[PDB]
Amino acid sequence: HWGYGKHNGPEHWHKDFPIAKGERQSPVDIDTHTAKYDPSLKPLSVSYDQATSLRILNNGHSFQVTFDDSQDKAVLKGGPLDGTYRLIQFHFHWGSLDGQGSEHTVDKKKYAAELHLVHWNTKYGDLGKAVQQPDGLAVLGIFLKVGSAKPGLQKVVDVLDSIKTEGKSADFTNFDPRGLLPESLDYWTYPGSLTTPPLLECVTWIVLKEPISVSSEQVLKFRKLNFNGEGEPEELMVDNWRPAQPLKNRQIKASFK
Ligand SMILES: NS(=O)(=O)c1nnc(-c2ccccc2Cl)s1
Ligand SMILES: [Zn+2]
Repeated sequence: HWGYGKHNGPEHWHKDFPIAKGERQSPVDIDTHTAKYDPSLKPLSVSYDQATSLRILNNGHSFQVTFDDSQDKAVLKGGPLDGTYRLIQFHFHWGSLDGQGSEHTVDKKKYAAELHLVHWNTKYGDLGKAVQQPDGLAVLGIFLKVGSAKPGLQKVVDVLDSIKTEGKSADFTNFDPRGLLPESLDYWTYPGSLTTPPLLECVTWIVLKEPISVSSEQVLKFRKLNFNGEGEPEELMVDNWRPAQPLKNRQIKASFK
């Protein structure tokens, strides 16, 4: 029932998911001046060399690329994290125009889109168990701005026409997510939540300072996807982002000066 429209969007979510008004909700505005540099923070460790992508899927709210998470093949650790987190999927949030689309904001600035690489803490055995724990997930967030193309994103955008509508999926093997990372792994981090229902407060957010650049043609292909299923009135999948939520009792830490 939930979505991003006037009658079922983010302002409505608390009715089915009361935690929407909780104490550690995401996304948030990252005030860069107030975020404190924490010299105790370690470099992020991103080990994606053995990543195995499986399928790409339009789930009615975004599109996602899903990985084999049955072994430690693609893992996140270090940074603010204790232990090892397995990559299960990545997806995007984007706007109807280039001046909006990201979920997190930086000094109130919105990016055209935001990439989320979702990982779960292996000590909990599976994603379903992990989301019920305050340190169950680590989501790596990467901003997208419009300019030069990102060659590593092209194999993704070229297949989107085959998953136009809700519930469509396709084989998507041998995709290398290293091709979506910016040069620097400098990051902000804070305790937060899933940004879609069920909005569980299970996420250590790690948001990279450096955005990746994608081309207008690449983002344009995102905007041709549909929220609706095949045979329903066509509603473009655009503006599938939750706005910034109250920071409340939280400190955002920076890994860099
Ligand atoms: N946008 S996000 O990465 O915070 C995210 N929000 N919800 C996610 C989710 C929802 C339902 C089941 C499993 C997952 Cl991983 S992932
Ligand atoms: Zn997301």
